[PDB]
Amino acid sequence: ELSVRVPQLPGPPDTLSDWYNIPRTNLTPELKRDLQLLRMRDVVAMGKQFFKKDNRKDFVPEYCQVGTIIAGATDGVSGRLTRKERKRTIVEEVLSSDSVSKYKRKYHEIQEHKKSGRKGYYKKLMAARKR
Amino acid sequence: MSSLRHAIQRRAHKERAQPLERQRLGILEKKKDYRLRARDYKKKQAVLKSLRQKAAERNEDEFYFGMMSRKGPGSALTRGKGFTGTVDGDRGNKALSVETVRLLKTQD
Amino acid sequence: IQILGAEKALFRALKTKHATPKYGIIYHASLVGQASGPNKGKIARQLAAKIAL
Amino acid sequence: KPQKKETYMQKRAVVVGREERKLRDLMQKLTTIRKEKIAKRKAKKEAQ
Amino acid sequence: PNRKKEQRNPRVKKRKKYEEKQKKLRSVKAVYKGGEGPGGYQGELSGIKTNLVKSVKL
Amino acid sequence: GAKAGKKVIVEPHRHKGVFVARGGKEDLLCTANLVPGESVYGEKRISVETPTKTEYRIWNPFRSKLAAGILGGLETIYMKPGSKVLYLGAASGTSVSHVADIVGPTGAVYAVEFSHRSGRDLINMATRRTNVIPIVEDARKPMAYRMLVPMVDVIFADVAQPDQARIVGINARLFLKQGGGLLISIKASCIDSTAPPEQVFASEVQKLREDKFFPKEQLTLEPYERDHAMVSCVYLQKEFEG
Amino acid sequence: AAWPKAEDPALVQELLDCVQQASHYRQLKKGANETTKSVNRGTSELVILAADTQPLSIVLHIPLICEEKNVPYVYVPSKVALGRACGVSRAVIAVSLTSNEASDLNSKIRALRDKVERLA
Amino acid sequence: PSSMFFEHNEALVPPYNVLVDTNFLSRTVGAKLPLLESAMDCLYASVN
Repeated sequence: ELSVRVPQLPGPPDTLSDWYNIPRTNLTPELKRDLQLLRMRDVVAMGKQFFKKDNRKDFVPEYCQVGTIIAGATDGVSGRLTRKERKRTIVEEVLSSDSVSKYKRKYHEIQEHKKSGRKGYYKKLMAARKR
Repeated sequence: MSSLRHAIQRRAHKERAQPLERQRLGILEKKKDYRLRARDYKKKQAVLKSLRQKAAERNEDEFYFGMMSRKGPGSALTRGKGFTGTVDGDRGNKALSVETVRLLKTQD
Repeated sequence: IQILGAEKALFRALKTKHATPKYGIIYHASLVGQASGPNKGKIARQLAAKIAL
Repeated sequence: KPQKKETYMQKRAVVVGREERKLRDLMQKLTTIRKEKIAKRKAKKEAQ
Repeated sequence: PNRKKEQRNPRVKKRKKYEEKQKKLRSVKAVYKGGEGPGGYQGELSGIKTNLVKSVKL
Repeated sequence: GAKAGKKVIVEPHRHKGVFVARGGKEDLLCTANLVPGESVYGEKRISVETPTKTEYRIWNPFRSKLAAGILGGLETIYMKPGSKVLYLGAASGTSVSHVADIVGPTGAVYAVEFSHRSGRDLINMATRRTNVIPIVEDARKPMAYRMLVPMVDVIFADVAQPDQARIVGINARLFLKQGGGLLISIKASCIDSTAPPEQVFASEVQKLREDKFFPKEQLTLEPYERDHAMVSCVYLQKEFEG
Repeated sequence: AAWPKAEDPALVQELLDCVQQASHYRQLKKGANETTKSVNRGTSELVILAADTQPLSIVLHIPLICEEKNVPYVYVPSKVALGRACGVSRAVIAVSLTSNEASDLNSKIRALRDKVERLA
Repeated sequence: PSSMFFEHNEALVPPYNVLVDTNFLSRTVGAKLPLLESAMDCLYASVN
């Protein structure tokens, strides 16, 4: 009825009372890649959708959680991903979409444009001068 | 003024191009190219200059504390053939003592 | 027997060289609950071998 | 000074797989094209 | 000096200035542009900024 | 679109309680669901398995002007977790469900529906979520539930009635703590069809200051609804709480 | 149950007048499903529901979403007269006239919605 | 602000709401001008 107590007597906080305890983010390198993608969600849409460029230098929120959409009972004929499209990760989803070709295309454009006059150019000049 | 000029007045000049019997020697440097050259050359010589500034006015006898903790330039005789007077910043590796190497090699 | 069960965890840690899991179903086994921590590992090994016996 | 000798930790990291390779390649191209866009947007903001 | 097709026909000139004034209008404020799509609700499609406040203080 | 089953993450929003789910091509608004894993109106909800029970619910801004105002970026809506929240206009309780999910299992929502069948929907959602009590009677007569509503801190109001200012005046006079916080939704077409809506807004504001408030923020929730203004004010004082 | 019933004195006729105006101006959705979808999309300026309809639960379930959206809904006692006032060759029980930003029909809607606002 | 189209106010409709300044009021009743009559005069519009 009246029993002996237990003694258990032996930093910034862990889960958030003021937001129903979103835990502090454990930082898997996949989550870091995901956040990198999300901060770059502007260039994801290849010109088809511009976002408000919410850019801090520190792209990490000190609190987060990785989630998934459940079920829109209103729309179940297209507003749902098929099993073969239900990917584990965001970057996997954007991988599985199209325009990866278009990404490659633009990237190789900038590859050319920065290989422009840098070094192989100069070596070609000095070769056709030496001959 | 700008409304006191013909459109053919407003028209442009085009720059000539390198003689086609001479494309061997690269582009035909005009005033754009020249000033870009002299921009970079003025800058890099001014940086060399401020460096010799510091080396001449160098006190022979200073002492920070990186000197106890870094690895110096030294000289031609000291390092010998791999000597460039810049100083070495360790890439980030270190001597692993045994027990750690054991656990690692175990995983391997 | 010491790691009987923890197959995904084991093979992840091995195939990418991470720290191996210490036990499987032996954790919920009765005897190891009375150890503590580093002791729990030592009991894990010992209970493993005597179980194989 | 650029390392010549091939260190132990270098010898002992694992080989990465095709999924992760395609992933990093995509991530690569993404950061690059972002870089070019922020340079050009800053140039236009400089112009204005 | 050379003039253009719009400066030639004054009416179609006053067409194109208005749309260009209307595209920039969306670039400052928001215009109703119809409610939600018939495909359903698919998110605030372009970003959300929690450090962004546009309330006019009285 | 934001089709189901996509992997998005959730981060806190600057008002307490509300979170923002961002992912892929979509960013959207969400709140911790109290009664886990059960829809309100076929709303979409977000699961997350934490190292199970925790699930959130999205809002549609097109559905709730509360949502639309938050997306427009009001300063502060005064309804922190724990705050007793009077609602006015329990239109079958959708936004009321959302606000209940905000105020959590320690808070309280007292709701007013006047129509009966909407009230059936309302009491259904009350039967599910324990922190909201319904009140089905005439909001113009706060004598009708003066036995039923104790002192609350934030009055949301979204009724479409032309006497709206005097309604909120009396309900405030009977139900608001000194240092009252309130939000109110303005349909300019409902108050005065002929007039320009900005002046309509102004007249509403001046009636409210006449009924002893102090407005402190105001915006057109424009890209989610036409000709509606969210107005944020305080009862009887200047700073918000006390 | 249909307590927002319209009365005789030319009120009903004003409704049918603006109904025919909206059928001409093509700002009118018609029939229960299209009225439902218009008020679901919230575009409806006002909604009018018959009262002589075989069992009334249709024009009883519509005022649920009318009470959600808070759009003026009003009961008219002759669905065949709605059909004639729309120009259908079929009797209609549910009609929904929406709003546009540029019309004087809009002013007519404002007056009519003020009248039904005083009504209910 | 709402209904503000590029330094043009589309919401200003008669009955025009006008504000009265002190010096305005002073010099007008110095000029012996019926304020409301003269206001409806210059505006040709109903004023509050």
